[PDB]
Amino acid sequence: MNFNVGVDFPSFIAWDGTTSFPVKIDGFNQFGFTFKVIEELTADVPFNIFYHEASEADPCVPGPAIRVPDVPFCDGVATADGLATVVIPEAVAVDSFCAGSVPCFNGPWISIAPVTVNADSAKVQVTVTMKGATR
Amino acid sequence: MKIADYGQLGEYTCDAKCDAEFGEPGNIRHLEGKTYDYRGVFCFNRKNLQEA
Repeated sequence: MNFNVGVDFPSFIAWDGTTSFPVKIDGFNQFGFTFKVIEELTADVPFNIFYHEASEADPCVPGPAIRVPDVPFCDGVATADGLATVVIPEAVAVDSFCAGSVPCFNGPWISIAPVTVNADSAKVQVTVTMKGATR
Repeated sequence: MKIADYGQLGEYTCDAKCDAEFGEPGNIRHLEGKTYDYRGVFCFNRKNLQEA
């Protein structure tokens, strides 16, 4: 009777309106984000993407946050400052969800947090999905 | 000729990046040397050399 998918496509919380939780992508070879809003916004809310590096003291503890660099495509343009960001537009509705991801991995951990902390930033929930274990 | 170094060119990069990076080229050098001179002299006396 069971059709469990949590064994093949686990999910973890990355932002919940109060705290950002580093997520681990070392054991997986694909992943993506997922944005949902729980109440009407006042304006667009931008997010900054970070990655962490293994700490020197402990081989299994995230280090300090490092900004993720941009990666322009063939027919396209780069970001104003060469970094990567995602902005949630004001047109979004409470009953919709949005998906996005970065083209490259960089560090073994990943994270996301708003550019500023305010009332609007608390209305968004961010989740990270994996797509397969390699170990 | 002396081949001091070979350098490294390639690297592992993401698939999204359509470009490629520039490495560090090798380093060739030229050298040279010399030769040296060994010299001496000795003298005799004809009468003694003939009579000995």
